[PDB]
Amino acid sequence: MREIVHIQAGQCGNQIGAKFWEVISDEHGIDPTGSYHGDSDLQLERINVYYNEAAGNKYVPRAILVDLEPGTMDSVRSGPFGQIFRPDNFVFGQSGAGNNWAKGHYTEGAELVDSVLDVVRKESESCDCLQGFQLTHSLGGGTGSGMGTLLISKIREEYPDRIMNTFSVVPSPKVSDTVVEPYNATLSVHQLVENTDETYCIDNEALYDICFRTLKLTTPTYGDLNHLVSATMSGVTTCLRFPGQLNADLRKLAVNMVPFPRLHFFMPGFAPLTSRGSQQYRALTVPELTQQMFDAKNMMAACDPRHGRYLTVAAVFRGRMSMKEVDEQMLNVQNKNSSYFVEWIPNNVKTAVCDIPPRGLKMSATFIGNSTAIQELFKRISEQFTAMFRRKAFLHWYTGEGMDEMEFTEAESNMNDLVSEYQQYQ
Amino acid sequence: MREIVHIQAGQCGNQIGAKFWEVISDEHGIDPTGSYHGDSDLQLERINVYYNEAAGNKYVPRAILVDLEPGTMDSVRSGPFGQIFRPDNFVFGQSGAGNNWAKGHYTEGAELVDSVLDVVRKESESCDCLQGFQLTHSLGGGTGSGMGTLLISKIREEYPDRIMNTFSVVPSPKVSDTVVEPYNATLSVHQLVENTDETYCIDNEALYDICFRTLKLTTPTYGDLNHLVSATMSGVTTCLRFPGQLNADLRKLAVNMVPFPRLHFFMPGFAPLTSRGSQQYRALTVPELTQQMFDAKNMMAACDPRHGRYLTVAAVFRGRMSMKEVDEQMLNVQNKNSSYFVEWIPNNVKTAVCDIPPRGLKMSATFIGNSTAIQELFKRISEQFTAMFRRKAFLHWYTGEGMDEMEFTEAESNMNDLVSEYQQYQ
Amino acid sequence: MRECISIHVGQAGVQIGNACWELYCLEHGIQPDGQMDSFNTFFSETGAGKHVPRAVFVDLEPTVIDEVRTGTYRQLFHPEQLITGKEDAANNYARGHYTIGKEIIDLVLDRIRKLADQCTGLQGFLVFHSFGGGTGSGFTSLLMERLSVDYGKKSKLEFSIYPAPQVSTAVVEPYNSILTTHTTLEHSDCAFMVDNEAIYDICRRNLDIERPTYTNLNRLISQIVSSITASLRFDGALNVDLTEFQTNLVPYPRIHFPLATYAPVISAEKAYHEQLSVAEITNACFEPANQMVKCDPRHGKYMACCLLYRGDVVPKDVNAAIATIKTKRTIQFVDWCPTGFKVGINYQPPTVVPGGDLAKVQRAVCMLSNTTAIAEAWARLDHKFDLMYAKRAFVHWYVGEGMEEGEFSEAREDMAALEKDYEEVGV
Amino acid sequence: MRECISIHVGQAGVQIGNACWELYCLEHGIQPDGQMDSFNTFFSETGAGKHVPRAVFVDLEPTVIDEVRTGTYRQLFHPEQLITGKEDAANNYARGHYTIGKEIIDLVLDRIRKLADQCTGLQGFLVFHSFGGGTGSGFTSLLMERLSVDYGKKSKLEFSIYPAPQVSTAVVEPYNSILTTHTTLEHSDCAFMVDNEAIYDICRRNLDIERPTYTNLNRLISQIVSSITASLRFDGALNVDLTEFQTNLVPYPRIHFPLATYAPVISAEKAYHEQLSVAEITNACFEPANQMVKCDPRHGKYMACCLLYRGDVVPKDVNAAIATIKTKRTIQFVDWCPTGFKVGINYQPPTVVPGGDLAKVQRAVCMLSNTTAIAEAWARLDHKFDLMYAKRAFVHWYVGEGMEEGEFSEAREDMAALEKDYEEVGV
Ligand SMILES: CC(=O)O[C@H]1C(=O)[C@@]2(C)[C@H]([C@H](OC(=O)c3ccccc3)[C@]3(O)C[C@H](OC(=O)[C@H](O)[C@@H](NC(=O)c4ccccc4)c4ccccc4)C(C)=C1C3(C)C)[C@]1(OC(C)=O)CO[C@@H]1C[C@@H]2O
Ligand SMILES: CC(=O)O[C@H]1C(=O)[C@@]2(C)[C@H]([C@H](OC(=O)c3ccccc3)[C@]3(O)C[C@H](OC(=O)[C@H](O)[C@@H](NC(=O)c4ccccc4)c4ccccc4)C(C)=C1C3(C)C)[C@]1(OC(C)=O)CO[C@@H]1C[C@@H]2O
Ligand SMILES: CC[C@H](/C=C(/C)[C@@H]1C[C@@H](OC)C[C@H](O)C(C)(C)[C@@]2(O)O[C@@H](C[C@@H](OC)[C@H](O)C(=O)O1)C[C@@H](OC)[C@H]2O)CO
Ligand SMILES: CC[C@H](/C=C(/C)[C@@H]1C[C@@H](OC)C[C@H](O)C(C)(C)[C@@]2(O)O[C@@H](C[C@@H](OC)[C@H](O)C(=O)O1)C[C@@H](OC)[C@H]2O)CO
Ligand SMILES: Nc1nc2c(ncn2[C@@H]2O[C@H](COP(=O)(O)OP(=O)(O)OP(=O)(O)O)[C@@H](O)[C@H]2O)c(=O)[nH]1
Ligand SMILES: Nc1nc2c(ncn2[C@@H]2O[C@H](COP(=O)(O)OP(=O)(O)OP(=O)(O)O)[C@@H](O)[C@H]2O)c(=O)[nH]1
Ligand SMILES: Nc1nc2c(ncn2[C@@H]2O[C@H](COP(=O)(O)OP(=O)(O)O)[C@@H](O)[C@H]2O)c(=O)[nH]1
Ligand SMILES: Nc1nc2c(ncn2[C@@H]2O[C@H](COP(=O)(O)OP(=O)(O)O)[C@@H](O)[C@H]2O)c(=O)[nH]1
Ligand SMILES: [Mg+2]
Ligand SMILES: [Mg+2]
Repeated sequence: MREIVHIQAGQCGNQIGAKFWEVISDEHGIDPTGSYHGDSDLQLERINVYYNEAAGNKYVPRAILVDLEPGTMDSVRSGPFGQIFRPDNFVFGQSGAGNNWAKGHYTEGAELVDSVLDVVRKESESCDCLQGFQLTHSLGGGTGSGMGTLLISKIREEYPDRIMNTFSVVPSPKVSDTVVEPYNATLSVHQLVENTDETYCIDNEALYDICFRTLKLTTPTYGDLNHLVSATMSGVTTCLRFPGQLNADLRKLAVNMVPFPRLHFFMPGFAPLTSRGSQQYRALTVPELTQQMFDAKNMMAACDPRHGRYLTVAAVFRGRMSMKEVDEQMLNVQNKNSSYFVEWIPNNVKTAVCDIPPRGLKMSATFIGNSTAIQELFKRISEQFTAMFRRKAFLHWYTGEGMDEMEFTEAESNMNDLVSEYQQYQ
Repeated sequence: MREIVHIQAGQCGNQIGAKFWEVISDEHGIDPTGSYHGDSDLQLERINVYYNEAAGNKYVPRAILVDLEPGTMDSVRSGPFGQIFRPDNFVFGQSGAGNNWAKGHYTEGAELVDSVLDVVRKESESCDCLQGFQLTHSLGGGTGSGMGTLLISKIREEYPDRIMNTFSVVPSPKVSDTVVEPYNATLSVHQLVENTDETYCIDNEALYDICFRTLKLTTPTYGDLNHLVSATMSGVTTCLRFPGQLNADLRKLAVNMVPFPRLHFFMPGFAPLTSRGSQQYRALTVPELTQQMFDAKNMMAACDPRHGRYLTVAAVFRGRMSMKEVDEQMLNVQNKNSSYFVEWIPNNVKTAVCDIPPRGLKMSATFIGNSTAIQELFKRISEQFTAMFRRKAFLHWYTGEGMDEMEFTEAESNMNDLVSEYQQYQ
Repeated sequence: MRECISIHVGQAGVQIGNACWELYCLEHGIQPDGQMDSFNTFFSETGAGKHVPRAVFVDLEPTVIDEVRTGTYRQLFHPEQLITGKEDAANNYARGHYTIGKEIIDLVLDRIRKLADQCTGLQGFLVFHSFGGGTGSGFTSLLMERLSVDYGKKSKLEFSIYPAPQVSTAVVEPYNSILTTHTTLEHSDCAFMVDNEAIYDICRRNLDIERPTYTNLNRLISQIVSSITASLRFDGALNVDLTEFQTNLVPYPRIHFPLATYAPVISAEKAYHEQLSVAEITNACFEPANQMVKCDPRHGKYMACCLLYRGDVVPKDVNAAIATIKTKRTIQFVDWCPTGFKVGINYQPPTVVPGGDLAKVQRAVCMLSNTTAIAEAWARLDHKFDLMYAKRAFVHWYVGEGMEEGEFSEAREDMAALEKDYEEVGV
Repeated sequence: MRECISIHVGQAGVQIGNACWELYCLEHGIQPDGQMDSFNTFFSETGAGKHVPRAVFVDLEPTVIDEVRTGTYRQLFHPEQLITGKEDAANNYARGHYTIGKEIIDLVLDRIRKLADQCTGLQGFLVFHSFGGGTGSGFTSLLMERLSVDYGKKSKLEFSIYPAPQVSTAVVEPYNSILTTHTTLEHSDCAFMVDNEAIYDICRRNLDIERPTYTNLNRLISQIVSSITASLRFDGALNVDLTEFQTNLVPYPRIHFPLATYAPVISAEKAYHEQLSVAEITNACFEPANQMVKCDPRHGKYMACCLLYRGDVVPKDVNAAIATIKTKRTIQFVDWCPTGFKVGINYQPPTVVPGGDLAKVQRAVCMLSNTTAIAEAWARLDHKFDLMYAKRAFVHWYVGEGMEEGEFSEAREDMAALEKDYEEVGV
């Protein structure tokens, strides 16, 4: 039971996915071809959560790779851990999207999505008790954004009682990365608000800040960014794969993190984040870890959480630790700075812990924040949208594929309503 | 408990700091990388007073290095004990101060001080019970003088119930070492009078006299001067780190040494001070030690204490000694030469003693004097100030950064009032 | 896969194409005879192993193509890909279109169809012509029109030789260019335009060369083309397919003209007197004189910008550079577009030919720009045309082959409309 | 880090710069081709490893820079750092300024900007010109003015070739110098001035050389420059950054002129007939004839003095020396300044070039001095100017290119004001 089906969509989604599968492989003692070389029975206890088993003690990611844009997935295939994936789980088309949500969601994507659905259905049958679907995509592209949304819609329709979580790479609002990005992001957000249970919002600006300010690093590559994302992802599902004291789960996190159904946009983080060079200068106390977790500079969304109240926060620890220390730390944090946590929810925090630290660390932790401050992100996107749409700039590319003006307007309206709702709890 | 946070500011402050950390390291059996190689449990009992502990029995100075002028701190880093410091505790800017207090206190320093404050706050959280802050800087520069004062102001604001002590290198009034020195010194003194609990006033002229007249030495380097300072510094805090008969403490010293709140400017000394060559010619009796301590030529401020009355004096001894001998010696000193101690305070002296001599010595002692004679120092500085300011010489460099004439005047006034107050008790 | 065809038409186009093919041969390891991974985007996979390109080579002038047919890059080409006729238009729009071209065009179309028949995902075309030259303007327009009927969904990108304001070659350009604009407009998607005066200026300053040829120019153009295309062929951090240059560059469906500019374009001499960092390159890209047309871009708001970084490139640095650019007050942008920049970062660097002056660089960029600042040039062209046409200069030649004069008027009206649109955009 | 750029302008400036660069190469281990720790203050870190300086090299005269471009210290320089034009001003202030210089100046500014773009903390500039020479006086003034607009907070130090009272070179110096003073004054921070007569005197007495050249002079100047700058680059007991020479030397914001003097400047012969102790060096520094201008400093109170000790130096000794100096009755000081001396002590000693006469010394000093004693020279200059101008000598040349004569009057007024200020200071 507790089995998860993974989907990766578009270029970004595929790239992050590759890293994710490397990291999970490492964690579960799977070598690049798919053989197990672990020394602990803990490693295989719940290996089924991510991997199917095949003849000859072969383990295969329960993973589907989708891209209308071909060649990105060819790179994945050519890569080191590319050989672990099932060839029949590569679903790809013969035309790009030109960063066009409409082509991903309405036309080109609609032609490919049937295949993906078929594969998903097949995957679902090998679940004893399907926990849900985990998606990796990007907002600002065409495939991950449009087709990702399309696929999500379909899957929710077919499996409405299973959990739908998305790790979505959003724009960097201070320095935007395509021209039609705002249009795409706005169109996707509309779909995600309605058709997912949780969305982890990751932005490259924040990642770079983390790399530079916190980790004291330079020359960071997309690979490194993917690594960081993958670590958070793995952290999220640790309690489904392994033992512990308080064990989390997807819906458990959703239960503690989503106090109103539409407010399900999270800012993920990891701790510790210090330099590789200056290792010995610091040590691993639970208080230090929590400090790292909670500090704005260590978050991977493009907000100052200090410009808003936390509705709820989930901390997931790995390593054998004093629960007293944990709880007391949380309490102290709440007491000292009660203004940053909304006063209408007693005990805004949540703890979970797993007796199994990942590779090097003795103590690691994953942060999941739901703050009213995230309104800023949406607000800026809506500002961007309006400036263009009021002049109908770039709109012909979308109307040409059968999209209507009214839809755009409605999407904007929904985005604004989201912002308003967030402001309510601020 | 009894934990101290160290800040070093500017070139002088950093250089002295390096020596101080070497000496403390030696005392506590810490090797240049940060490993403990002592043979006594006495060494680690209160190691927490200066050092934080890290993974792998690593000890790290609770020390912050600040300079707007970059490169001086790079030298520190390159140095032997440079590797003990936490890289994240180096706070530096990209512009010098041109020996300009205004740039340190108002403009350039204000841009950097936030970082320093943040680090200080972080440091404070690892204190069980913070004793206070210990600063090393220079008056006559821009960073140590202006920015040092700025930082002190901030820290007092945030931790007004913890003790604020500064080892401040002042000018040598008979041969001054910059051109704007008087301006800087006067500006700093104003700030320090109001925002510190004790300031140890060290002047290079006195040090050189000590080296030449007393120690019979020549070719003395800044290193050697730093050594002398560091020894006094370490002596000051010995009773927080180690056992003894009568144990001192920061506030205890302040309680016995500051009979009026603003009169907190001390002349530090060390004894014994005799030649290295002529060692065997003398021996270590408590009387001899006290003689050395009390003799004007052995003090490190630029006064003849014989041209004023002692308001109060603290002697801190190290080594196992006859308390009878100590007390009786003090009594004899007071009786014989009662005119040099103000008659309105019965028992002007104070003794403290620690059962633990530093490295070579069997018996060592640190002198802390509060004499009305120190008026001379301030008086000369005010004279210097007036001669320039009445012609508004060099003033444009400061007004250009937003400082006002009125401020200068007020600083002078305060300095004069200080002098007047000192004269009162003479 | 992302697998496509090119079109090289007229003398100039053919020349450019030669250079392009040479560059491609260098890049993908192919020897001039066809002998040697992802090359196959252009070079449709072959019978006995020896690779053959997918390019339409057309010239009603025999001579240039005849030269090609006895060159070094010779057997590489298919006999049919290269096309021949009899005589030039002679800068006569009414011969590429209407009279003589409507004869060969069918053959060209057939060839194109055949080429398409090898694609498993034809992402579109690349077209090389001249806003000016008689063949490659009328004829190319005609071809584009034909393609529009036979391939509605497929992108058709154009590489264009706009005539510089001051300098000229043949004194009927103002007619021809305008005519091309009138009949290209609605059938092409994108028209990447490069002047020659600008290039010469660049050569004089940046490359330290004061005795240029056409060959050098062609090589430069080819470099740009390579930069544009490399995401189809090789791997990358971020891959820009041909269809992105529609959607990240055409803010409105008549504004089809971007300026194509390259950096670093500096020789070996004071390359070693330079760092050649990402930020510097970016800065160079947005400077006025390094642009490959004659606009003062400071006189005109940017609509959409698109950058194609190649080689040793860390995205963080790129982001920083872009932020810096955004910060600058002189690099103006429209009221209605916040996300002004589109970025492509490709793990393969550019590759340098023997004879090509531009030295080996670990990192390089090609920038594509839409602005109101292009409108100045258009206005100038219009003015030239109007001055010519009022006294009826050389009108009887075009009219004498097969044209209405009202066509000219229509073209002028179209130009005016375009200008108005640009003005509106600026507002 | 404390990382900065230099400017070398006009023939003389360029010559000085060559010497400076040679000295730097010696010091930091760099070979004339760029091959070899803290060098990078000037030599902005480079691509393939070979270091390239940060200096603005400008001459409207081609010849001097052409010589440099075919010298030994050749590839070291970037092609662009060295700038060229066409013809001299010919000691004509109204050509560096106004007419011909307003053309090149933009280029120079651009270069400077580019150089700045590499700094992570640009502490300022060093400028080399001539109070006299036509290019490096008008042009330099113009440049400084421009810099003032584009870099308000950054220090701009100048190294200046004041004309000696008795000796002369070109007989329109009195105009040019005055003009420079008028237009430099408010845009520079510090102007380190060295005569030539004084240098010659020093050579005759101290170095025991009676057949000098310009080369020797240049080397001497470079030594001084090195002494000034070494606290930026190498470690030290006390580090004097460029911005200190504002604040420990400019008592009022029009008095921008210090005298730059060096010791020990004694050859190998009666070096071994000498101790060369710190005190002795200090004494030498304050003696009249060892100064590098023609003032009798005993006729003038010292305002601010600044000393830069290099090598094997114990601060105690320095202090003692300073005390001794203070004690002396003839070394006069102002009523309003007690802390007259500013001290920098640097662990790295000076380094001696092959051909440079000054032998190897474990310890050496450079002194910088502001006094009322500089005013004598100024007065003399003013007198010269007045004598020239009343009969309208050569005024039509400057006026004939682009000037008002009232400018001259203004300059004279400014000089008078300066004199008055000096007098006041003395009081
Ligand atoms: C000698 C030593 O102890 O080296 C450490 C190390 O120096 C540090 C700096 C590591 C290092 O991580 C990074 O530098 C880093 C690079 C890009 C993006 C993000 C991080 C490390 O590379 C990462 C590596 O992490 C792991 O081994 C975890 O199991 C981690 N694994 C991966 O990310 C991974 C990397 C390559 C291949 C397969 C997996 C992980 C974390 C969460 C969930 C699952 C796995 C560790 C501890 C180290 C190195 C090797 C230097 C740190 O990161 C992690 C994720 O542990 C960065 O801050 C932590 C603190 C660590 O002490
Ligand atoms: C053979 C022998 O006994 O040598 C002695 C020695 O000759 C004398 C002269 C030492 C010596 O000190 C100096 O010469 C000196 C040099 C510069 C500035 C100040 C002093 C000595 O260098 C200093 C050294 O001091 C220590 O070991 C203390 O623990 C001292 N340590 C340091 O200062 C120190 C030096 C280098 C590296 C690390 C630490 C200390 C003092 C107070 C608080 C903490 C530590 C000692 C006794 C000596 C030598 C080695 C010659 C004396 O100084 C001290 C501080 O003890 C100078 O007068 C005393 C009397 C000592 O007998
Ligand atoms: C509780 C939710 C939370 C709210 C706040 C403000 C929290 C609280 C504390 O952390 C837990 C701060 C913390 O105790 C420190 C002071 C040690 C420190 O980390 O603060 C930051 C700045 C602070 O914001 C000011 C930080 O960014 C942050 O987020 O702080 C500088 C940093 O330099 C090393 C250090 O000085 C937001 O998620
Ligand atoms: C009590 C406070 C104190 C007051 C005085 C005056 C004290 C008293 C005594 O010391 C404790 C003097 C002492 O007993 C001596 C005579 C042995 C002796 O040390 O005196 C000095 C000169 C004396 O001042 C005259 C000295 O400088 C000093 O400070 O003296 C020369 C010295 O040559 C070897 C030696 O002869 C000031 O802090
Ligand atoms: N950059 C570049 N421009 C060229 C080249 N050949 C011609 N041109 C330019 O193209 C224009 C002339 O058009 P051509 O292509 O020569 O003319 P054509 O297409 O053969 O048409 P006709 O000769 O008129 O039938 C002029 O602006 C030339 O400068 C070339 O090889 N490179
Ligand atoms: N110390 C020194 N002085 C020089 C040198 N070259 C020229 N001078 C002096 O500079 C002054 C002449 O100015 P130059 O620099 O030659 O003139 P310029 O700047 O080239 O200006 P024009 O030639 O007038 O355009 C005279 O006082 C010369 O003695 C040199 O190499 N060293
Ligand atoms: N973190 C991360 N971001 C990526 C990666 N690849 C692309 N991006 C970002 O994704 C956005 C571009 O969308 P992309 O996924 O490449 O387009 P698509 O293939 O059409 O979905 C930009 O914001 C890029 O910065 C990646 O591997 N990691
Ligand atoms: N005792 C001592 N004095 C120093 C040291 N370094 C500089 N000084 C003195 O400090 C003053 C100069 O200020 P400095 O700290 O170097 O300037 P800053 O960096 O601007 O603060 C002068 O009086 C110097 O004699 C040192 O290491 N030890
Ligand atoms: Mg032709
Ligand atoms: Mg000249």
